[PDB]
Amino acid sequence: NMAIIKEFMRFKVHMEGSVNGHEFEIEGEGEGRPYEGTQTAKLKVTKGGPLPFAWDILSPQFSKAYVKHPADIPDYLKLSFPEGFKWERVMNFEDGGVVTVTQDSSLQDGEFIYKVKLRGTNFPSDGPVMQKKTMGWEASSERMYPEDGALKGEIKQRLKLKDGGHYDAEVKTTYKAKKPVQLPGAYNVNIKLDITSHNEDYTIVEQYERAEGRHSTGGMDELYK
Amino acid sequence: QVQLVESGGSLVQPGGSLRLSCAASGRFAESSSMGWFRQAREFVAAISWSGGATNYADSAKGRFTLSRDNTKNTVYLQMNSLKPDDTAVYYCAANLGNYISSNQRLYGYWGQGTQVTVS
Ligand SMILES: [Cl-]
Repeated sequence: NMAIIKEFMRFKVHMEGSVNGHEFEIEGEGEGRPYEGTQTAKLKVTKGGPLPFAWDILSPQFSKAYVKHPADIPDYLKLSFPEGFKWERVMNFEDGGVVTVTQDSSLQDGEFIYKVKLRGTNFPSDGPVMQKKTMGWEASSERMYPEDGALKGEIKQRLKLKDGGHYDAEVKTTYKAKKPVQLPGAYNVNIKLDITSHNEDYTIVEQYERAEGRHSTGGMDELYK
Repeated sequence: QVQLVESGGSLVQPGGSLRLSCAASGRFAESSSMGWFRQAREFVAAISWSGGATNYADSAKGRFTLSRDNTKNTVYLQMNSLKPDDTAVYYCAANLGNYISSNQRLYGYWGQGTQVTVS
């Protein structure tokens, strides 16, 4: 009973990282409804705070078990549990900033356990990340496809800026089950991540995400599966 | 696609035992987690696609056992200590999301049912 995916699941997360050489750690806890595609988390900076950069570059690194999938697509990442999966991401921002991430996901004692390692580099001094001028992510579409025995996703991800401008990243992620799992074909995932509350210096932050997979081929019949 | 074919329903005596089967076929049979529901629908027990996790409704725990032959994508529900009120049509259903709990709406593929009578 401590090794299955219930309709309500909690998670714990630890992140160690650096951005432009500034080392930090985060610990958090979350919860959500994996088959509905919804989740929330509360994150706390436990080393290196206050962070001298925008929280928003970290927020997408805190949970793909909580994606609502069509009934006729193998839910590769759910299927990988309890052992779980690993993911690796590269984000290329339009001003030369780069974020690379690796992550381990497992199911232990009835909760998901996430361990994240992050390296952000080359953010410019007069850009919005190092000056905390961002204001959350627009909804995204992640184009998923199998490749080389893993599941890949690509996103053109748009960060809102306080001045009404926008700031784009190109993102690629590899998601790989720890044991062999049947891979899906290509499909898309619609995602929206919100920061629902935070303290003044973003050392305590609450997030919400909704994510839903959809077929990208198959005509009307493959809609709303 | 996943197709499910059940077998094994029979008449047994009170206190008796039976073994039901459900064979999954189709492109996603290897990824099919299978759950049994009975309709006199109510959850009975389920087993993950890998055969490695099982979950039993309260009334089934300790007297029923589920197993999976991964080479045939077939599951077996061994029912012991059966009583008249276990009489029902037993359905097996499947999902591709590693779900083995009681919400029937999370199983999108259904077998045809098999009749168990205890009397
Ligand atoms: Cl390939």
